[PDB]
Amino acid sequence: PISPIETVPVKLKPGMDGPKVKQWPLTEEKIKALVEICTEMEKEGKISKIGPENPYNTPVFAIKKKDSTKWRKLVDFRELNKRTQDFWEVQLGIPHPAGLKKNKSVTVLDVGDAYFSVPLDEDFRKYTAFTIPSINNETPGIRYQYNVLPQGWKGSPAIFQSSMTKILEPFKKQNPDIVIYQYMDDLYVGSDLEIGQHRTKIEELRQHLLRWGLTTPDKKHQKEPPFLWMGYELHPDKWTVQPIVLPEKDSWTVNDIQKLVGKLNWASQIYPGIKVRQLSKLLRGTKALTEVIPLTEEAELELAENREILKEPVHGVYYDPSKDLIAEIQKQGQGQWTYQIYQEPFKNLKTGKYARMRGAHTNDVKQLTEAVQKITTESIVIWGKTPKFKLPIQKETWETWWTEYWQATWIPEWEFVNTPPLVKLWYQLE
Amino acid sequence: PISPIETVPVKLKPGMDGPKVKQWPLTEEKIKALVEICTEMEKEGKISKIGPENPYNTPVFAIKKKDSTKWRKLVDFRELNKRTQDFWEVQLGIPHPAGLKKNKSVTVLDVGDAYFSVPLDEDFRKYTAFTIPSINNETPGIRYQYNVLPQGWKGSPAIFQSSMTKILEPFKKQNPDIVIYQYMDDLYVGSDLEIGQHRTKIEELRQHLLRWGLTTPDKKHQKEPPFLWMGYELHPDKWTVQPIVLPEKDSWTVNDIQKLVGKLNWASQIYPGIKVRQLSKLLRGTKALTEVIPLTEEAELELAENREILKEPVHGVYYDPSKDLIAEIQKQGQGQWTYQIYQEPFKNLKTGKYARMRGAHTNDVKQLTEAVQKITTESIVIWGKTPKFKLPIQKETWETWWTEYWQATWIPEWEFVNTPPLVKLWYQLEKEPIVGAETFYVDGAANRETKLGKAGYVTNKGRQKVVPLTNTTNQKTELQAIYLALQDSGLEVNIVTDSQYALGIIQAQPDKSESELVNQIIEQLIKKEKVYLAWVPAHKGIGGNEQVDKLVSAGI
Ligand SMILES: COc1ccc2c(c1)N(C(=O)OC(C)C)[C@@H](CSC)C(=S)N2
Repeated sequence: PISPIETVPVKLKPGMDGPKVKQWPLTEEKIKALVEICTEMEKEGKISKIGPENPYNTPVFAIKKKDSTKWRKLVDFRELNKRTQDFWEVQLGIPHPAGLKKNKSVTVLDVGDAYFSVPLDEDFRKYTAFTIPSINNETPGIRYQYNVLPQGWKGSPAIFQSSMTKILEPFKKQNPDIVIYQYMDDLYVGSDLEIGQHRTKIEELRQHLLRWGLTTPDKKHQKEPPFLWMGYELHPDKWTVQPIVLPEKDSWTVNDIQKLVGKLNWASQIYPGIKVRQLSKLLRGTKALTEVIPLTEEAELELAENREILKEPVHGVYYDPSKDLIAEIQKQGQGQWTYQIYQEPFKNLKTGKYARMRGAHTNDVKQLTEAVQKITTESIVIWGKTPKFKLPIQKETWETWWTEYWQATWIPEWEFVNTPPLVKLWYQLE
Repeated sequence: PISPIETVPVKLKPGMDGPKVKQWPLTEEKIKALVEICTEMEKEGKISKIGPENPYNTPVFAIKKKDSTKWRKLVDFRELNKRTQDFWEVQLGIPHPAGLKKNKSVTVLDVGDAYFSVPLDEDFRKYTAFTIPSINNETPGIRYQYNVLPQGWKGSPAIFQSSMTKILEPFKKQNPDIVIYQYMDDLYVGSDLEIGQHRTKIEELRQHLLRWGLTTPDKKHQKEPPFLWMGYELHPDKWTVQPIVLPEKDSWTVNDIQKLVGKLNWASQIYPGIKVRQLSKLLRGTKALTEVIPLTEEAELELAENREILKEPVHGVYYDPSKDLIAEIQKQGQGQWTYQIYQEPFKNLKTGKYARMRGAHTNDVKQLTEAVQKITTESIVIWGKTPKFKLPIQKETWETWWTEYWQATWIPEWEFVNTPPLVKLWYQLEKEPIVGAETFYVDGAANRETKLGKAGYVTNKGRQKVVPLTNTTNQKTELQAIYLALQDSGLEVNIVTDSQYALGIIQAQPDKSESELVNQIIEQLIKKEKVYLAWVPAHKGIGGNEQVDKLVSAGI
């Protein structure tokens, strides 16, 4: 059904033409799946095949977001966002409720399908062009352009903002002590009431939503060992830590002292004014390694006083919204990895430790991808912005396997680290 | 004959206007030869004389090829191409013969001048305008304008393909099984029907096309069964590139080596083992195509080694999905590795090579995995599938590696295989400090300007030593110091460094580097029983560091 509803004119920043992005080659199953999807969406009037007159493009992918049964077509709108929305980050930008982070418990749920009923500006549709890749270039690429609002796109929820707000009010009214943020096809809901009360409160919103429109928060189900049931349930009541942790026992031999000093010297670049000198003095004598040398007098002053500056970090806690967040993860012990988000080096806004149970699927890539995904949500909730990721993985590698374990609707910007840092410790930061 | 098919809408790059080039006349026999074609091209409707209105010019070249019998012209729309909007990428890559299916009969149709049958958008025609003055320029109104897709123009290919895609659709469905492919002026049709049932269908396609407006004057299959598609030699069950000949000179240039490296690179597809390692290593100098680069004995021993291979024909088999895919890789040394992908053993599907260039000294394993990747990648690009890996690596050496390395990876389904060039980690730097072993506090440095360095050490039991070095770098010194430390030590040793850089390379565990020093160090590492490496800061560091550098400094 072609809706006679009026659309909002989408014009980007001049001096910036549409995305002409290369479509990554996909697996056979993945292609057929996209074809399936699109063919039905084409009937539905949502998308439309175009001609050569449309030179623009966007990457498409195939995900298994639900619980890994059906395929979700994921669109890499990263460029278009840049290309339009960074000027629609102001024009009709959704503001961030700075306490959502201070909140006790939050939940995330797909609200992507919502935008599908609503139509997309005629003179702009061209920019949504994507291509389904033919295997081995056998046949010409399959080209469609969106006619309605795009899922991945950041401009979509911006337009639907008006509609969404309205469709929220009844719940918002009867339920005041609940925050609701809309970053993309996801709605973040926060509460200070406990689990039981909260889940029933979520089901309420789900019901409410579903009542007030075919806006369908996709089905609740279980998975991992201690069985879950509905939505991605975060808990920012504990979103802070000090992963530093110095050796509370191993400070007896020369090497232990030697190694110690170096980490401390790196810490100097972050926490200013760390006294290492008095401690590094009882080393100078070129003494043998493994020699159990007991710690001196003035040397102990350099530890205990700077071991408490490690448990109380304050300086430029500031966050520049004019600048972007940069999160870099580094591979640590088998199951664990460690992330660090900063906007200007050493000035670390958030520092955490990820760790998936070593046994379930001891896969290297899964782990990272999983990390990034989480690391990202952590950002939105706290800042409403996706970080550029400095990835310790081969470009080509990632570009192959990421889409495999990608259960998210969004895709953050990324980069790849081709350099080994001394930064990796027993418990490391940046 | 003009095709009725719907023409796509074309505009000029925003705020731009079309070409206006009132060309310099030529009263030559060429000017008559022009109208000979035109006032016979308009008869076929390809072009049309337009009125003295606004239509602005585009230069006509009345030329003809070396005695081509049929004097044919051509308008060069160089400036028009500049003005016209952007279209979709036509040459989005070509299909690779490596992943095609076995076809009983294949046909190829000539779609040249079919561009000339497909029509051009009406609100655009005016831009392809051109005039041509004859005798005494007193008859300028010989102004024509294109109605179809102009040869050489920008839209021409992207539109044509689209129109053809459009056109073939009803036909592709009245008989789904038969597949068609198209590119430029070629039409590679193919199916598994008996020759007669097959050859009839072709004439059917031909009439269909001819029913729109396109033409195939070639009575049947005119292109000989062996095909030269993009150089490749195509036959019903095998593929290669028959013309694969590279001449032997004696005093060649960069210009000529580039073509060599390229023709050799081309051959890497089916011909197994081709190495362009030393062959390209030399081109690295600042480009000037006309500069002669004298060959090395290595570069000589590589070409002839390749010539050996390239002298004899070897073909490639086709893809059959029903069968699983498998790829095998093996090391050739000096960074060179080679792969082959097959289904039926020794039924070579395709081959290729990887080499870690420029970025020197790296682990053998990282290479193997970097290799797998290219393959993994290239497989999806072709078969949309990832292959089974047959590779010379002990499962335990891999386990330990990813469990050791910093960067993340994932090698899919793989299995072991034996071949003398086996990949393994020869040594491992000790995790914890060795107890009984001597502690070599080490330091190295150089006067960057003078290039004269001094490398050396000091030990827990005052075993000092400092050795001079000239025409070396500050880093070369840093490594020299370790090698030294290794030499003068026993079987197990503990070595400490001031340079973070120094540390890296050793931890990286490379092998067979062209760097003479690194090899020496490697060998020492392999010879050793245990080696604990430690790192402490360069300047403000003590632990002996507050003496080892005061020991290796002299000059400025
Ligand atoms: C001797 O020529 C061939 C032998 C085997 C194949 C082809 C040609 N193929 C093709 O696209 O033509 C060119 C671009 C290679 C198609 C059948 S033609 C549709 C396939 S699936 N295998």
